[PDB]
Amino acid sequence: ERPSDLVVNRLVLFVVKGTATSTHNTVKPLILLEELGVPHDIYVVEKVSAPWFSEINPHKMVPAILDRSPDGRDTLRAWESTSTLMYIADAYDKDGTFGGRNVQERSEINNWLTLHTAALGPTAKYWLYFYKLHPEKLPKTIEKLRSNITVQYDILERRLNEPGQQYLALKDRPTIADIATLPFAMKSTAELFGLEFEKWPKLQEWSVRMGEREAVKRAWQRVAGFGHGEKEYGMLE
Amino acid sequence: SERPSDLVVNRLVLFVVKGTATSTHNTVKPLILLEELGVPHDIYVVEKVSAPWFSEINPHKMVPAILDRSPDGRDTLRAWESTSTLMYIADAYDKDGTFGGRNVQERSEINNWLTLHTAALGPTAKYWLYFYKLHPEKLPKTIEKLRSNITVQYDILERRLNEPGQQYLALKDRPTIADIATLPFAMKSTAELFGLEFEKWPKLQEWSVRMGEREAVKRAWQRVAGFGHGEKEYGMLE
Repeated sequence: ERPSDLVVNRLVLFVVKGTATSTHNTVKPLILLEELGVPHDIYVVEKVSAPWFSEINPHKMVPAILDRSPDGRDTLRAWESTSTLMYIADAYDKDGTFGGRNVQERSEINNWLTLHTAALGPTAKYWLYFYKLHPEKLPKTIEKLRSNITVQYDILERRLNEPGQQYLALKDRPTIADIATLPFAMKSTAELFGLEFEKWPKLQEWSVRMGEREAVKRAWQRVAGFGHGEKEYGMLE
Repeated sequence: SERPSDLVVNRLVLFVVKGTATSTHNTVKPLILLEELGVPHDIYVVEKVSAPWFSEINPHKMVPAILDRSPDGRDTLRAWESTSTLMYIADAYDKDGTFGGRNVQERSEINNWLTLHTAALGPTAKYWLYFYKLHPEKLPKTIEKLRSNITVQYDILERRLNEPGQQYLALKDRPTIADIATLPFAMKSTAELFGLEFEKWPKLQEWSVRMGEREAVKRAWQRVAGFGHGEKEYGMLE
């Protein structure tokens, strides 16, 4: 049984209370919602271990989405941060502004998106797990994962040194590939990993360019604030 | 970084390496989809993924990778990361959405189960194999934690395949790119490599056998084993 306040009248984005450590994945769908002006609700989950929540996301993490299907016959769900980006682009990005408008654009968007999904994302997750969460400190494992993060920064730096390559996938504009990558490739995150972000100058310039976008600024403000307003948990007003 | 003499793109080219038990579990994924759809393609056996010419195709320096003609045939495009190669082949060659999804509802579930593989079991299995075989020092505590994380992913797949009428991971009715992406890391032979008893996940095991019985899947496993062991060892196969 769902909490009485969980109703799906529009896209519902599931988050947790905003902290330094709780927002690097939930901000991704929120950036795209803000870029496209998608109507949406925010649901602050007190416990991702709650049985009702595992019915939405069997991986028991945020972000997750519930939404009405286009014809209204079904409740759709999206989970895994990359999947939430794919879902929002499919349902709401009519012109392929962030998803890609042709096979050529989508080929590069999916390359750079999937590189984040399979390489930097899981490597960063494992680094954080062994650094902070694992009951025993395994420094040789932590060092290897940190090394692998620098290799991923090297790949992104190479790409952003290519002539006219202002964004990761497309030369001309940011895509879901850039949105997926940004939270794991910005100065604050590099510093958490014990790295000097200045050692990847084109990647740092790209992170600042992304950070100056009004939708990205709004997304970071909102994700920090969730659960700290008039309502702590549940459907926000 | 000059391309080898024998690298031409007249149709889809799939980049692979010499076939072994542990070199084919990602390259087999696009090959299954190419076999399912009957997409004309060439096979290119890469001797060294560290070669500069190859990093101009895939900056991550791994197989699988694809070069193909653009839809209008005036340009060449690339796909790399096994999940990206599946998304590309579905975009360019699955116009009916038989494997990619026919509508927003179907694609929502396909992308959930495909991304779960891309983010969780895929990278966890890659790190398991890295620390087990490739890392110069054995780190058994790390290897054990990664093995434990594989069982947690098997538990999620098992839960899904116990849902009423849920014969495949994404859709009830037919296999999709989510099923193709998952299969090589969720079959008895791979479970045994990980030191797991695959019988502990009965609906997952039954699903792996149902996928394995498909003619396209049999053809893909058959071919991927043989690449680099024929009359031509490296380069464009005939």
